[PDB]
Amino acid sequence: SGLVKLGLWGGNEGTLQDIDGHPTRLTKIVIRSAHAIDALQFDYVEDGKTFAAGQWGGNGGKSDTIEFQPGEYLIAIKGTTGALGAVTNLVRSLTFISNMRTYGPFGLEHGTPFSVPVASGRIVAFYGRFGSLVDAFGIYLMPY
Amino acid sequence: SGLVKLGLWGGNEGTLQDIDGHPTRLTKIVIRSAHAIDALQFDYVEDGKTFAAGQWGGNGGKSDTIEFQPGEYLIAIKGTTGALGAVTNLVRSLTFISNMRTYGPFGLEHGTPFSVPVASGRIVAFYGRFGSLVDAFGIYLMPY
Amino acid sequence: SGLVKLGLWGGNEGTLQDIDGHPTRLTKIVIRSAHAIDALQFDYVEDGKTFAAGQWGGNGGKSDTIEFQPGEYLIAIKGTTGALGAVTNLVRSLTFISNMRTYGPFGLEHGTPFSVPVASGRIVAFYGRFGSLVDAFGIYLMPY
Amino acid sequence: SGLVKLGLWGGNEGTLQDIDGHPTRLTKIVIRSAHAIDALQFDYVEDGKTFAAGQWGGNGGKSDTIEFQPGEYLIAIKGTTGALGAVTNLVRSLTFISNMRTYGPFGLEHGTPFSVPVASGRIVAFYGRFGSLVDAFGIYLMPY
Ligand SMILES: OC[C@H]1O[C@H](O)[C@@H](O)[C@@H](O)[C@@H]1O
Ligand SMILES: OC[C@H]1O[C@H](O)[C@@H](O)[C@@H](O)[C@@H]1O
Ligand SMILES: OC[C@H]1O[C@H](O)[C@@H](O)[C@@H](O)[C@@H]1O
Ligand SMILES: OC[C@H]1O[C@H](O)[C@@H](O)[C@@H](O)[C@@H]1O
Ligand SMILES: OC[C@H]1O[C@H](O)[C@@H](O)[C@@H](O)[C@@H]1O
Ligand SMILES: OC[C@H]1O[C@H](O)[C@@H](O)[C@@H](O)[C@@H]1O
Ligand SMILES: OC[C@H]1O[C@H](O)[C@@H](O)[C@@H](O)[C@@H]1O
Ligand SMILES: OC[C@H]1O[C@H](O)[C@@H](O)[C@@H](O)[C@@H]1O
Repeated sequence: SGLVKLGLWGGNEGTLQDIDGHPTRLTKIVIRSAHAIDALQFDYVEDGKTFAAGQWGGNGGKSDTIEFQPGEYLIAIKGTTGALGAVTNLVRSLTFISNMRTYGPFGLEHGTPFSVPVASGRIVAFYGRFGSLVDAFGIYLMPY
Repeated sequence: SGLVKLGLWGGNEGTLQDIDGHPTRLTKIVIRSAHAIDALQFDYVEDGKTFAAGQWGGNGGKSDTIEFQPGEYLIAIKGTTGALGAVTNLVRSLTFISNMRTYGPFGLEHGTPFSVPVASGRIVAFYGRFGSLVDAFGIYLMPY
Repeated sequence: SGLVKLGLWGGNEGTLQDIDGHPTRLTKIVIRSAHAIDALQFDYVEDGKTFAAGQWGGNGGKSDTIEFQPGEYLIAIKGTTGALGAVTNLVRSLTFISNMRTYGPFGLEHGTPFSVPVASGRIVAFYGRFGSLVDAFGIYLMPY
Repeated sequence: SGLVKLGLWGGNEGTLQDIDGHPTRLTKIVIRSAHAIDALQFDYVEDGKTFAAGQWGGNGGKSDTIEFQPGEYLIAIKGTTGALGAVTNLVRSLTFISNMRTYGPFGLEHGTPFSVPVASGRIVAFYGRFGSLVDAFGIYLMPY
């Protein structure tokens, strides 16, 4: 693997979903959100071929697409976790900050904050726990 | 060099302090704290030799020592940042969770939280910004 | 920076040439050769952008181009070192073996052999020593 | 794992033997040898605890022990593979070069040479194929 794997942020419900590969570049994120984060889908590169992970989560909210340009990469992720309805603890919001611009916040910023500023490294993939929504979230990082 | 470097959590004052080496094992932390985190000092192993980083920060508060046992390693770090006195934003508290027990809280766990749960990897060193207190804090992780 | 760097195979003359980047994928090699290896040039990907390293070496011999397909990567490299003309020790031949086919031999496979079979990892870049020919050769590998 | 794994050098007989761990430091090698390399055993450090790998191979030849000092690490390995008796291809000799001294050659230098000079990295463990002798040999390297 040889990735640093951070997580999980969020609760214990839903079902664990994870990659089966060796990503070296994150190229695309499709995120569904509204009052919380509904679903995650992302594309990564491995040995020059592009693979799609997800979609993980439900079909609620509205969709937003992040297509990273060549030379663009994530330098930080922020979010919040907390209650919604009957769910004790899930991912309420996510913000993706690249070296060129900020994407988000997606969802609504309620609950306990978290933040992952990256001084040296590359974010290449994600994992989490998912049901009809994103119960929990985690990150794969590669040394730079 | 092949480490993922996360940070900084906290403010922009004090002075940057950082390691000059290639750590593969964190063996000891000495932390001074009271209402905030006053100072950090830690030992790491490189090529079988033990090196001391720090002390970074002042001589206020009280001292606590964490000596990791063989087979003991950090699985998560928590903290809070915020104002103290005349300082706009510094590290108010830190908690270190190993696979055997929890160390802390050091400081006071009020203010804005951050958290770094490690699903796969090893925390091997730290860096930050320091004056008479710990202005900012960061972490080095190795893939596992 | 988080790469394993193997080398050098060959002699001590010519001039050191090396990359200035963080490669994650080798996409192309252009090699000039005849009785020895005359020059090396290769393309790699970093943050989704393609960068060209080299050409290192002279304009003798004949050119061959290796363009790796998506999903194609090197699993082994072979070569030989030895004398040519007035040069005490240089790279006489190189063979590049991918998971799909074998490229070469380039040069002449006489002299002292070396071999780098990769059980787990990825070859992402090269370096060496160069004058009018390839005096010496080395390899960058990434954990897989 | 997050190690670069090189190999195998040697033949296809014997039985594959390999580590079940995440070594970060090689501390000791015990090698049995005579006309070829008979067996390998080595100690490594993981999360500050010492683990013994092997012994792999038979009980022939004579034993030699390499105990690395703090601050001592391997910078290169050399060897030869080839026939002995009824064995078509096995490991005939090995030499271990540290930043302080050279250990070996062990065995007898017959057959096809190989060499692994390390410009950047650390050798932390080995694997191979083994019967009554060392049929084949491989190396684990960590980025530095
Ligand atoms: O964000 C959670 C939830 O928010 C809103 O109620 C709707 O858009 C749903 O489709 C969505 O699942
Ligand atoms: O995603 C929110 C919610 O989705 C579904 O209802 C179930 O899988 C729950 O376990 C989960 O908490
Ligand atoms: O921790 C910051 C600061 O907190 C309080 O003001 C006192 O207890 C000091 O000893 C300490 O330096
Ligand atoms: O550490 C708290 C404080 O210490 C010193 O007074 C200076 O370095 C300041 O810049 C810093 O904010
Ligand atoms: O390859 C080294 C050298 O080999 C021969 O001398 C010739 O074919 C040259 O074209 C070439 O430069
Ligand atoms: O490359 C072969 C030869 O090329 C040039 O003449 C010089 O750089 C030499 O040092 C080198 O040995
Ligand atoms: O080295 C292979 C072989 O060499 C010699 O014949 C003896 O020392 C044996 O014990 C050993 O197995
Ligand atoms: O190690 C040399 C030899 O040992 C044993 O005889 C068997 O396991 C063989 O397969 C192997 O080739």
